[PDB]
Amino acid sequence: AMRIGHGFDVHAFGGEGPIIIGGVRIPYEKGLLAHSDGDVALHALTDALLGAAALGDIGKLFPDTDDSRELLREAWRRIQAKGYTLGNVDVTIIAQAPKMLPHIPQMRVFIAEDLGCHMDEVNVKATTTEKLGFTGRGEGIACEAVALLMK
Amino acid sequence: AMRIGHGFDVHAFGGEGPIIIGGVRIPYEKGLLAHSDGDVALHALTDALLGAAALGDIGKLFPDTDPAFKGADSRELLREAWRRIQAKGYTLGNVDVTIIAQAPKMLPHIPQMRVFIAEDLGCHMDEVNVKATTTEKLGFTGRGEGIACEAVALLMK
Amino acid sequence: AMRIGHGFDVHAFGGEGPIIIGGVRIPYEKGLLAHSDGDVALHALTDALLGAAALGDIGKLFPDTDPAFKGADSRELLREAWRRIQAKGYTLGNVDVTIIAQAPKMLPHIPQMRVFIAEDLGCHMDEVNVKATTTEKLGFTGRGEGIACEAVALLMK
Ligand SMILES: [Mg+2]
Ligand SMILES: [Mg+2]
Ligand SMILES: [Mg+2]
Ligand SMILES: [Mg+2]
Repeated sequence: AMRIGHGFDVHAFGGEGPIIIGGVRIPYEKGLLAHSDGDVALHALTDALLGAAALGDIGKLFPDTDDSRELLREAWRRIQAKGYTLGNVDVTIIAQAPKMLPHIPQMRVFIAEDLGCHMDEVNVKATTTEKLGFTGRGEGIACEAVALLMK
Repeated sequence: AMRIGHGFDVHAFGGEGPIIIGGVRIPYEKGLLAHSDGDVALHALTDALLGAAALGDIGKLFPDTDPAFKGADSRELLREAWRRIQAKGYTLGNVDVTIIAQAPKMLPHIPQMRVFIAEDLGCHMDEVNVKATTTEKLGFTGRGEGIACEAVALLMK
Repeated sequence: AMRIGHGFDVHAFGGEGPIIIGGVRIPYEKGLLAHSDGDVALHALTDALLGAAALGDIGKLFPDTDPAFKGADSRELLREAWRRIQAKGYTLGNVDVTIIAQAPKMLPHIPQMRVFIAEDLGCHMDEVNVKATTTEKLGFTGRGEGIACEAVALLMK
């Protein structure tokens, strides 16, 4: 038995940079507004994983009301507690700028660390909306993730 | 033999509430403009399921230009799709749904959405996940113009 | 040994049509602005396949800065990605694609898209699904500023 999940997160630019994405500080004119560290890749990743496990989402488990890497780790703990193991993950950063490609190899390493898995089971990509939409206008950054879990 | 599918849908706000999402009537100051009842979550889910089964999409099965679907219950649409998918030899692995909305708050309603989806797919609640996420006031969902939903589905032959 | 991947692309409209989506030339009052042919569907699909294979993305493999890709047939880019993926020991499970557009109408063209993709991947077209979905006049797609597409892919070792 195997399970699929999907996650999506967005944070708005504000304040001064750098931004943290996939656990990597990327220098930029602007920072990202958030309650946590605003790591849109790790949030989206975490929700895909919880979603595959039918454990809900970060919103339910970790209320903004009541850091991302730790949220990921705590989510994974619970998910492994349920008998699941990693199949793979794939992540899609949607952003006009800054350039992500230089920082992506390091993000894989970090995610692999956090999920206790091999780097070849983690992929991360960047894609632009060609100046369209709120990401295109540089109002914020969005990220999507998918995950496959095996029981 | 496993198969994957992805779905995506959007409806604009207009009219008076409530809205219908994941089958649940949620109070809100506005309704959703739609040919059907406007259930973005069930639409996205139906497309993910049809996509995994390579049976096209809801635009093909349930076109808005057809007046027979006016006011349609999206749970009956889901059930109709799922009948075709099961006839084609498939059983459910799992589904994960991601509602994208600034408002109204969805988390209180997610448990009853899971109940309805699990009933409609004849599966256990443990194979249905629904999540809600905001765009932090950005974009059309952030400006409160409409609501989007995505879904992924895994099927087994 | 299954693997999932996800892809997403966008191009902006400009000039006159036709556009090229899923390898098919579709008449439209507007064309797409892109270094390559602008095929958002095949780009998204290619990224999903590369993502399942932990091989990166098309921004890395086929950069707009490289004059070799000026006017590239996006099917060639797909095939070249697929050859790299197959050299890694992956086989196709299935793919599902989601075109996000206000217009033009995609449904008439989807059967040819599926023929093209199936041929390009060496697979049966029962393993390929393509869907279209509107944002109902919302957002950049809704306002007719561009087209988006998403894809998911499942591979096996
Ligand atoms: Mg968020
Ligand atoms: Mg998406
Ligand atoms: Mg729709
Ligand atoms: Mg692109």
